[PDB]
Amino acid sequence: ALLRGVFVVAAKRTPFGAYGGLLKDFTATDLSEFAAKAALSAGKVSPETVDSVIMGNVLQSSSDAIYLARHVGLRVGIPKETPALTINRLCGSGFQSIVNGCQEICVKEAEVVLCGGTESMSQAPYCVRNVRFGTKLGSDIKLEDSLWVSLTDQHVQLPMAMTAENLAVKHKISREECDKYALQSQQRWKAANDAGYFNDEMAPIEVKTKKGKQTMQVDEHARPQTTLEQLQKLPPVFKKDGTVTAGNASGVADGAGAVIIASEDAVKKHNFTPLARIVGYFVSGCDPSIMGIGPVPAISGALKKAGLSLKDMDLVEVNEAFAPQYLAVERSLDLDISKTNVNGGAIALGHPLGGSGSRITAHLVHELRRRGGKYAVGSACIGGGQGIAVIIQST
Amino acid sequence: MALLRGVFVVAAKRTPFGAYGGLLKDFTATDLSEFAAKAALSAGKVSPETVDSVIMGNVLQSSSDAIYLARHVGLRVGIPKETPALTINRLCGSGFQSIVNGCQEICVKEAEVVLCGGTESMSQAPYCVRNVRFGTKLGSDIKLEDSLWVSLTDQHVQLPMAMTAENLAVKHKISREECDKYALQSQQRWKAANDAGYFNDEMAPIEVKTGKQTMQVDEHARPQTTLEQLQKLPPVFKKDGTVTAGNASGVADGAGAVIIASEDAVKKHNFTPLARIVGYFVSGCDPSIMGIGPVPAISGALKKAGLSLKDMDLVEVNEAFAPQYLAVERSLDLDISKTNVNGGAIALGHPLGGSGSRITAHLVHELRRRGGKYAVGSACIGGGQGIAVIIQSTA
Repeated sequence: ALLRGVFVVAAKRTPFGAYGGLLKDFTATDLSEFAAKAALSAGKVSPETVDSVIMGNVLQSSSDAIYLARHVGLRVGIPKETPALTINRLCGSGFQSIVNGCQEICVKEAEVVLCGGTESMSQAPYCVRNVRFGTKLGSDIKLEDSLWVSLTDQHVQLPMAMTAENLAVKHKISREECDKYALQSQQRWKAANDAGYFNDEMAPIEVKTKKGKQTMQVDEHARPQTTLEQLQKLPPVFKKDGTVTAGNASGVADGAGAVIIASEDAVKKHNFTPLARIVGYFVSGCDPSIMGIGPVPAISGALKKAGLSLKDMDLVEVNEAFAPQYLAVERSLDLDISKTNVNGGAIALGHPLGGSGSRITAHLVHELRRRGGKYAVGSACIGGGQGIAVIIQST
Repeated sequence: MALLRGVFVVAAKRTPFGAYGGLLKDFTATDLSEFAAKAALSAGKVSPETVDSVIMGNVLQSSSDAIYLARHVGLRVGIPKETPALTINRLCGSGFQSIVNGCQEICVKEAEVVLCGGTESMSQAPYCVRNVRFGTKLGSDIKLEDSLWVSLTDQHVQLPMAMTAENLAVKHKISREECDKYALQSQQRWKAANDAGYFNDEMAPIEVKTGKQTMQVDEHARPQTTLEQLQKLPPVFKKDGTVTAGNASGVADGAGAVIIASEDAVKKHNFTPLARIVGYFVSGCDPSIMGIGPVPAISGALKKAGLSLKDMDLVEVNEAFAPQYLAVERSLDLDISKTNVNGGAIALGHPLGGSGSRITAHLVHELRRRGGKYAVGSACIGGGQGIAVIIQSTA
């Protein structure tokens, strides 16, 4: 039960770029700026009204990274007196920014919070470690790929994909079932995109092509000519006879979102248009070896706190990190597929780590309204063994 | 604006601070945070099973496991896997900010007991190779970019941190001589306090290699410093400037851990409280003079707590640069006999994420040693912010 009412007054997200694709030259700061500017504009929220900036970002991937939230705030015209915070709850960061914004409003340290999520995975650097203070002749120094090493949880020494294979084994999910889920995500993404279901949320970006400047407004990672036959032919990537392939895992990607939230007092004072109310949220830890299950206790705990049941949810979103991971969650919670990831997910449009939770939230806000539904919950598993969920109510 | 629930410090520890390339260089920021957290758990007789949330400040990701930091710390020190873990970045203020986030969580009843730390390994800051994933142009000038060095410039205003301090020196008419005398005083105060045992209760000693020895003294300090030696140093960034290597804080390695608890938790678990958190405040300011952050931060925090500067028995203003500190002292008319009484970052260094945790932990213990009632700790924040936290000693 939130101590004060907290309302979403704007929600936008960039198109998601493929790894090395159309957005590769924009930093995570840049992408976040683009989403935030679009949100301010779409909500007719004056920057002057923003009291706090909170950005989710996981992997620092530019020379200006440590300043990310502050630079976004300043670039979009929010006053210099407004403070700025960057947070990291890995894959859940896009949802977490909103959770921190809710807390600030609820203890009356803010009235209006810009809560975003962003990631540029294309920009993840190579790191040279241990050479500041001399080297030993004959040592084995790496140009370490900061992205690749970050996709292994060194506490349990598992790649994220292997934590998904664990769930495939535990929940009896076959390779065939994973590929069918992947196909459905592609189909759903395609249907939704072509129907306009991403129009209200989309923050188009001007990009360079060999054809000159163009407006990017469609997700680049999506593969709308996918067939089950093609997916069946892909080899498992991490495990012999495993379930996880390049076709049924989420892609590495670039992207951002921005959700602006406000107290009731602020909505009235500034004549904002509330689009949803934040009803509840929950963060839980879980076993790092099966981190993909995070959404199970996170959704359950959030529902419990809000006094709601899964049957009350018109929409559920569970971030598609890996098909077998998602399917495990579907089976554990007995989710109704007709109301879950209805417009595709990260298998189709990618998983920019910090950005996915902002996109999911922004999508739920607009899609819940489009359907005339009452409640939705968005969630993500989190590398290292956490989960997060946020429940919204249409206004 | 009182905290919605009482929040009490039940443990506060911090590691010795290591010099750049010094005694702690092989320990990751995760390692240092683990050490401080383990020392705090022990000092407060807090069972790891009682901790509901782990929040760690860390600024510059400097190890291959960095994105998982808070989660790994929590798991390594025995906190249950169900307890969630967040890493936050408000640059130089991060060590104070972790505590502020913990207060918020307790106040909205999402936690009862929070482990709130701050950590940095600046020795491990990598060199980054950028823009080589997707091909290079023959004749491009690829750098092994020093991630630390580039992070010490705010690219929004294109100023090294030291140049923002020169701006304050010009604005407030602070001479080079006055900066060097402030620096000498910090070295003298550090030395007197260390030898008197005033860092004993806070210190979380670490076993290091030399054979094995116990490190329990700050390594950056230069206790034979003289005004003449300082007078000979050249200004580093500005012709005839005030900032030198001798009167700026040093790059360093270190961490701290503060455990906070609700009143209910203190009573339920029979904790003995060391201080109560009375208030805090975060403010933005002009990035070109970011060092002035503590002025609105302290003023705002005092306002919210219903206190005045005269009520403070101790004030801490992180010593990022002597002229930056002196600009704060002048703007608020601080009493030097109650401000940075036991030295600061000029003497013992500024591990970005760790300084705010050390300051807090130092105030908790030093306030009790003096028999005082209130103290406020603060830091300027690169990019143009300030943070302050006020404590009250508790019987």
